[PDB]
Amino acid sequence: VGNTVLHALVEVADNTVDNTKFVTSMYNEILILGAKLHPTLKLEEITNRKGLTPLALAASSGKIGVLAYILQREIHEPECRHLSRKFTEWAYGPVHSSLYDLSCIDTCEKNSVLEVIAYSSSETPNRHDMLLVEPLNRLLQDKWDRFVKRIFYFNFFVYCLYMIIFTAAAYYRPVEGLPPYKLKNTVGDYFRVTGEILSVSGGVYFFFRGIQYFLQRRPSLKSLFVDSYSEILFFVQSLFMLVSVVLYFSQRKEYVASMVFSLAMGWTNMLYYTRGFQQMGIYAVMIEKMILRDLCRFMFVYLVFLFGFSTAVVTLIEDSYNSLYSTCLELFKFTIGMGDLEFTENYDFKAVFIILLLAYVILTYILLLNMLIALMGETVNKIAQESKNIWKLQRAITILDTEKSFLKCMRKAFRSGKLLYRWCFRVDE
Amino acid sequence: VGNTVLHALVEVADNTVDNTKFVTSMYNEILILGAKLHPTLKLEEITNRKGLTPLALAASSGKIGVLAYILQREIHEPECRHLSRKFTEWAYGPVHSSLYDLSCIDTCEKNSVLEVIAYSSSETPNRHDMLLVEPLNRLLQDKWDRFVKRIFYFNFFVYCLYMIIFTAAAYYRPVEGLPPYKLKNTVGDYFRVTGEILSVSGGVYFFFRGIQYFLQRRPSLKSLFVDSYSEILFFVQSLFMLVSVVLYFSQRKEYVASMVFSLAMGWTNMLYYTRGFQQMGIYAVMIEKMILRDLCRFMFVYLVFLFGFSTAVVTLIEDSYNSLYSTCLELFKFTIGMGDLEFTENYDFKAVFIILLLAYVILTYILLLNMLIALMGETVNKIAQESKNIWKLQRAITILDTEKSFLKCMRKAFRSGKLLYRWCFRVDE
Amino acid sequence: VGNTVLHALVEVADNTVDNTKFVTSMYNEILILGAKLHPTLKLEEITNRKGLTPLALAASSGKIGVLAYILQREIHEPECRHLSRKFTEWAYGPVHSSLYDLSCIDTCEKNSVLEVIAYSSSETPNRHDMLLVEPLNRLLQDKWDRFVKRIFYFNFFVYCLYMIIFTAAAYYRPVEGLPPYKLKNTVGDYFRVTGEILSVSGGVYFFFRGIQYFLQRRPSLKSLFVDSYSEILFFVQSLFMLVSVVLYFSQRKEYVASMVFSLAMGWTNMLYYTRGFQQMGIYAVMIEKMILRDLCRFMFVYLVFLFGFSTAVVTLIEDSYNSLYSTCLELFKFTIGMGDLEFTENYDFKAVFIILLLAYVILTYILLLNMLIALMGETVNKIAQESKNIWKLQRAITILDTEKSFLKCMRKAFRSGKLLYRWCFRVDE
Amino acid sequence: VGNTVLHALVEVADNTVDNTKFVTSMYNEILILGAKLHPTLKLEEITNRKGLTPLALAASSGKIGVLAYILQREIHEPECRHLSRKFTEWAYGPVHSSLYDLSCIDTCEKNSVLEVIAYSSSETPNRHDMLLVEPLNRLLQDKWDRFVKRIFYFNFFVYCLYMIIFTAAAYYRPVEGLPPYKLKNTVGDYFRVTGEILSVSGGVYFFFRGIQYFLQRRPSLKSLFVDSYSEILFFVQSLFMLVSVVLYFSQRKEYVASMVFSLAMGWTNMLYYTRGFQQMGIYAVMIEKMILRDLCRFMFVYLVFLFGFSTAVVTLIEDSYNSLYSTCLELFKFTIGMGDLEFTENYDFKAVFIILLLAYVILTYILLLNMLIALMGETVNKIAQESKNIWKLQRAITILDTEKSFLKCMRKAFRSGKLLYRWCFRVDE
Ligand SMILES: C=C(C)[C@]12C[C@@H](C)[C@@]34O[C@](Cc5ccccc5)(O[C@@H]1[C@@H]3C=C(COC(=O)Cc1ccc(O)c(OC)c1)C[C@]1(O)C(=O)C(C)=C[C@@H]41)O2
Ligand SMILES: C=C(C)[C@]12C[C@@H](C)[C@@]34O[C@](Cc5ccccc5)(O[C@@H]1[C@@H]3C=C(COC(=O)Cc1ccc(O)c(OC)c1)C[C@]1(O)C(=O)C(C)=C[C@@H]41)O2
Ligand SMILES: C=C(C)[C@]12C[C@@H](C)[C@@]34O[C@](Cc5ccccc5)(O[C@@H]1[C@@H]3C=C(COC(=O)Cc1ccc(O)c(OC)c1)C[C@]1(O)C(=O)C(C)=C[C@@H]41)O2
Ligand SMILES: C=C(C)[C@]12C[C@@H](C)[C@@]34O[C@](Cc5ccccc5)(O[C@@H]1[C@@H]3C=C(COC(=O)Cc1ccc(O)c(OC)c1)C[C@]1(O)C(=O)C(C)=C[C@@H]41)O2
Repeated sequence: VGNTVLHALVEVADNTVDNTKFVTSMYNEILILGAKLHPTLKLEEITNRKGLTPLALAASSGKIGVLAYILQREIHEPECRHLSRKFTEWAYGPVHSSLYDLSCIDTCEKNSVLEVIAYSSSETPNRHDMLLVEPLNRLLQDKWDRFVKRIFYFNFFVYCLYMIIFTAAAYYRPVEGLPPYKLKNTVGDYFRVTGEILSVSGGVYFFFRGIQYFLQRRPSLKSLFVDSYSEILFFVQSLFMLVSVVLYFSQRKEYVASMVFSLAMGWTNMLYYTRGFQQMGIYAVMIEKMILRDLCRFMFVYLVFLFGFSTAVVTLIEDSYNSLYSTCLELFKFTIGMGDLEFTENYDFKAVFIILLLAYVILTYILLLNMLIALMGETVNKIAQESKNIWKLQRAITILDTEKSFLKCMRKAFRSGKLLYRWCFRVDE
Repeated sequence: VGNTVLHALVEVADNTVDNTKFVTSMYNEILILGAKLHPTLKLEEITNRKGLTPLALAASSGKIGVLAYILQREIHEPECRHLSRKFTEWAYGPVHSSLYDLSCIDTCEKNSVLEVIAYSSSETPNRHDMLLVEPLNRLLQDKWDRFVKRIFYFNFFVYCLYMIIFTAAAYYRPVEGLPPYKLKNTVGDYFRVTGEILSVSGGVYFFFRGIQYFLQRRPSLKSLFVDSYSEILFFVQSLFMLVSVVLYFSQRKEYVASMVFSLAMGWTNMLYYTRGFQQMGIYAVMIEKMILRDLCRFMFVYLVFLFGFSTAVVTLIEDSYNSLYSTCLELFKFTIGMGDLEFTENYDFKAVFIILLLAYVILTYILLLNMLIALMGETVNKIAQESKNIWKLQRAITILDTEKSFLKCMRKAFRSGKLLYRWCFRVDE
Repeated sequence: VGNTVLHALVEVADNTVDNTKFVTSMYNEILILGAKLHPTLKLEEITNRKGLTPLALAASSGKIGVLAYILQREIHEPECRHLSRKFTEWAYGPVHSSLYDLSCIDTCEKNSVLEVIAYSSSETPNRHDMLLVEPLNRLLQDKWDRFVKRIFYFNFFVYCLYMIIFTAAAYYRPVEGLPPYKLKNTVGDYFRVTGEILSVSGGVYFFFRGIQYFLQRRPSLKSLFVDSYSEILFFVQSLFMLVSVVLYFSQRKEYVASMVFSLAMGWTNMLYYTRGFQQMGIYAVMIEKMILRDLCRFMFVYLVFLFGFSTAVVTLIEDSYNSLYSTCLELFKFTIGMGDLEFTENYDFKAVFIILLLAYVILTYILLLNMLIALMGETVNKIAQESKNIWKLQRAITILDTEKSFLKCMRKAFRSGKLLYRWCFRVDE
Repeated sequence: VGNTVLHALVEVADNTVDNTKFVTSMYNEILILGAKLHPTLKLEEITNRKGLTPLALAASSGKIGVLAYILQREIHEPECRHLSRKFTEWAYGPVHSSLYDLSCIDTCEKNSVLEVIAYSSSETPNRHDMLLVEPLNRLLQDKWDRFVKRIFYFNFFVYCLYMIIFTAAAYYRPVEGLPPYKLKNTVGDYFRVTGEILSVSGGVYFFFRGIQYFLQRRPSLKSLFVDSYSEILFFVQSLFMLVSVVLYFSQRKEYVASMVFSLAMGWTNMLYYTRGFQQMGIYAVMIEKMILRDLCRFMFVYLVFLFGFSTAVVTLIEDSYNSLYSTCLELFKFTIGMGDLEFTENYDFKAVFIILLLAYVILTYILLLNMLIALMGETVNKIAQESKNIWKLQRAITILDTEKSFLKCMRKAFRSGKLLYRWCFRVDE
């Protein structure tokens, strides 16, 4: 297959206890023997065919036990010490000054651990808990507090400012016919056009960030939304903004129709930032999961009921209200507690009409919505814990993005290590 | 009783571990003895008085342990090999190439394992997990993908086309008094009457499918709905369609009153197809259970409250609204969040009227509905797993129906097996 | 203390396994020894000052271990056989034909087992599962099917007929001032007054049944409602009916105000019968437990919010709506999804008014009601099983009432046993 | 660090079983040894640097094992038993007449056990369960019944009377312009102004109680609300009352705006007293927890959606409704089941407007609210058991407040102990 044994050791694991201990054993034996035989050449550096070291492979596939072992390897023996992943400085009883190597964790130049674990395919079974392995959890916490937190809040703040400017520009849009509109020398219009230009500028910036994202990642349609959800939403916002520009200069009023959707998305995309706050990000996570997972089925069923009874009632009535659309709305309104239940007298067979509406109300307003709540009930009872960590996963994503951009034309964003050397990082735990 | 010991061995099981091992033991003993004593005569063909082999008995009664043994039984000894149910071709470490016999599994011509599991009496305790026994799950998956998936989607699509034609025909029904109506030479009317003819044709087809179903199955009233729910709904749709035809030619306007229910049912019956999709079928299954199991109790209680307080308020008022029906609606509207709570002034004892309505609102709008939700809460926490499998059963039903119909006057729809020879099926697992 | 050893042996138990085995051991030893010493006199007949045998004491206090022992105790030794509670006739493998004595289990003349269980004080910890002890479950099932089922359905049916007559009489009440009203010789008047007479007759009958109930039971206020809930409701219906009679002849229109509550109460009392049907009685039990347990806390809190903010808003407005009652209703309507949220313009400080209403809406409509749902969620997840046994308890109550009344001036409601003898009852299980 | 070994022994625990036994062992051994070596000097009196004895330290930090031991520590060795915490008077079989010392439990003059538990920093992991340790539970129950219960009901009653007077005064406020208002010699004015004076007096009293509370406690902002919630609410009510006074004499009508919030605050603060009633205080606890914990996240998300789509729709429409506020209300009304869903025709692109509203309704009305319920569902399933103790904890707070105030210039609120002596307290258990 073109891979070394150490990768196959990764492939054969399954995160069970017996399996974990056995794979630990094989790692131990092969690493010590290889050290004794080829002390010049290091094995764990050697990549598989896809350019991943065994560490990154365990990270990529969700093999938490192997990964935990490899990150937690101390070698303190003659002629083997150089292969250690951690050491201990201070051997106090309750607390240890542990010291970890960061090789191929942030700097790998092919695929680092945070890269492969963070940007895995979403099938990776353990990406939620896998960051709780001590050195990674510690690094993300350190990077968060140290420099990324402030930049993230700045990004959130500037997004808020962008949205305030966009909202202000949109709300005070000119009302004349036939865009584009002449800038009047009054300062109010100067601010308006400035706001519009900044609004579009934000649109273009998000557009290009989205393109860079999809070009780098090349996600597939079958999993375009399971991952990459936020980026799609920002990208789509920008798409609507740009369409609004095109219509705005194409002498179409319809640009408003585009802008407002962008504006609506422009605001709701703020929830992207609430992700990464454990206290307040759970709603954004759960809205993502519900829309992607759960809305499709409920809304197919609901639309079957709405449409079926809608066409029943519109068939029944004859003569206002005679359109399928109007009756679709009138029957929708039962869902929002404003259904009139005798909204037309222009029809025949009152008993039929009322029986239909009562059947509709019982079927949706009572039966369907409660089953939605029932399913969500069992599910959330099962998956609150998984959302509570996918918060952390998105925080890791935020940190990786933050390091990638950094906007100084330099690489002085290192984490730690001031003592002889492979970028040691110290945890007192 | 008229049975052999092989069936009684099935009857004695109860799917407990000690019981399972013991029944396996007795099977092993009699298999070896039967081989050595009557090598010319096959055991498992031997039917009980009802023409059921021991395999189909273990399947029919829900005896998952015995079935799981029998389908997964390899005999590799001298003078006993011929009694094996499966063999192993490739003894690779993680995966095996097992080869299974399909004798009386899909082709029996009396009753097969899939037939007796899928069309069990619905008391069968383990019909949900019973298909998880490897060879059955593999057969259904294979035949689903291989032939039945496309035909099912075609059936769903044609049902969608039928429903679109029916809906279009119904919506554009003529408004002239006194049906039936003369065809006008304009093409719109030609399409209309063509749509009507196709609509009725679909009605007749579903009518006759339902009759064939009930004639073949002969279900009882006490369990007519617990099983066979979908077929009843399709049949009832067709019944309404036919009644609409009769009225349509009986010079009655009331055909509309019938057609719409068929129309309302026709669209709603689309959820039938949504069964068999693991994701999207969760709701349709639940609406089957919730209506059959849970609507009766809630609606008796609810109608007791609605009707009792309805009689109270209609008694109280005197003079518009004086009818029991109108007050029944006005008090229903509290259930849909549109109760006015002072909907009449033509009455006496304002304090009594308001106390009645407040008692009604608290009793239903707050207490009864929330208690429904509480009950469903416990239940769904307990039965999400059972729906998650009954998905599989509906998929099996779809497959068995598909094999039964097949509409070519030929039997070349087999799954597999071409080499020495009882329809060998390979599972690489 | 004035009781024998066996009562203390009952008292010392606590339904733990070690305790259960020990107490059964002491029972065994003392019963055999007492038989050897005093073969003339039986210990287990010996009553406390309260006239309770050790069996009825174990039953009364909720002691499953002792009770299950005593009811299921076979003694087949020389000079000890005579004190057995059950014997085994047919020792078939899977089923036994057991034969049980019913002495002091239905006929005691002081306090039988079904009496002390069904009419326990509701503190009895295990009355729910206590009927699952084989011979009691079997007795209640047999008595249910044999004669009590039909009588109960007849009782339910006659209550339905009474309620229909009452409802019909009330709905068609005369509308003229100053009751009572002279009848016209027309048949409508005769049916109305006949309906009224039967209505009152049902009222009086329920009144006297309630008095008989409370006189026999002598409940206390602190637990008047925790038990005896249904009897209180029937009694109160009757009280309202009688008050309606008094006002009806006291030349006051206000009799209507009374009648309707008895009418509404009357109809809702039908839920009493739904208890005893496992399929449909769960809602009646749930509503009983919810109203007694859970309505008080929610409605105090809710009324605090409704009243507090209601006083705030009525204070704020000045000038229609200026009364505290009207604003109480207007703020109630938010609870039923019909709150207008700008229902008055006759006030000052729109910002204050709206902030108040929004705070009110968030606090009740979104926050309080969902909290009710959350509490009930945890509770029902814990107590569905206990409701599922309160069904059994009310079944026992129904049967005991049925046997008590019986309305023939004879006692020939016995079930089985004709041969040498203490009312032998046979169970195949 | 300036502490003796006993405080460290307290610190090192973690309430695990092995830890519990080990720490009990070391503490026990060293205490006996020290008693043998320095019989003149008492150790447990020895405070840490913060002035806490080891008992109060174990109490302060949430250490159940250590505290349970120390409260339940009996020493029966020569020359050591004088340092026991309990003795046993009567060694009856099921119950013991235990006798406990209360030194530094209610009287310490630095920090007593009830002080450090009740007024812990709210991080203390077991404060809710800690009072279930027998002698404390007994102390609080005894003090509750003996004198505190009546005083608590009295102060609750007086708070109710204050609120009734305040409400009456506010409701009948004068309606002239320009406060303050001259009193007419009629009695109605005198009762009104008397009510106002008492209203303000209650305001001032609560103001000063709140100041005394915060001065004594010195809470921090980061945990001002996690603890001390009720006191903050009472204090804020008083602040609003005082602001109302200032405006009332500052010749501003706006005093009404302040008073009503105090009024709405005041009535709502009545829920404070439901805490400490297990039957009815659960809702106050759950509302505290919801508002502090859960409202912030939901309302940020909800306001993002409401505001985002509000800006969308208000942008879209042009011409009544053109303001952002009005559209914010119109879209809020969907949340309360009164959304009109076609509330304006003064706009363009009906399709866009309706799609926006439908997206808004689905996103909030169906999607956001139901998942608030889902999240709470998991939470309450996990935390009803902890609120069920937070009740008792607040009862402890009530008792400590009661003992602190006592308003007689005497200390005659002791429990028992009159013979040789450290306030012996008897528990018969
Ligand atoms: C591509 C995704 C699936 C999406 C994009 C648009 C069309 C969207 O419709 C949806 C489908 C939809 C349509 C109508 C109602 C509900 C959902 O949901 C989101 C998407 C749905 C959202 C809600 O999703 C969120 O913003 C929450 C969120 C959670 C976590 C995140 O990381 C996040 O990043 C932006 C956003 C709001 C809309 O963008 C919106 O405001 C409009 C008018 C339509 C919603 O498609
Ligand atoms: C025989 C069954 C029990 C049924 C047949 C009719 C009368 C039906 O009323 C019910 C009872 C009912 C009446 C009024 C409101 C709710 C339920 O539910 C279904 C039946 C109820 C349905 C909803 O249940 C379904 O059809 C969904 C479904 C789920 C799974 C399936 O396999 C399926 O196969 C078609 C259908 C819709 C109605 O057919 C409909 O649209 C009208 C106007 C009445 C509904 O009876
Ligand atoms: C004595 C009980 C507690 C009760 C008696 C009356 C006043 C009652 O108000 C209650 C309190 C109440 C008032 C207003 C709204 C809800 C509850 O609930 C019942 C009682 C509440 C009921 C609902 O409870 C039931 O009847 C269901 C029930 C369940 C199990 C049963 O065994 C049962 O026996 C009849 C009845 C309906 C009312 O009788 C009714 O219809 C009117 C107008 C008031 C209701 O008091
Ligand atoms: C400081 C707290 C957090 C609080 C103080 C005021 C502003 C309050 O708004 C809140 C926030 C708020 C605002 C609007 C709607 C909901 C919540 O909730 C309470 C506070 C919220 C309450 C409801 O919370 C409670 O008081 C119940 C309660 C539970 C336990 C207690 O020990 C308790 O002691 C008083 C009170 C009602 C208000 O006081 C009220 O009536 C008005 C008009 C605003 C509510 O802030």
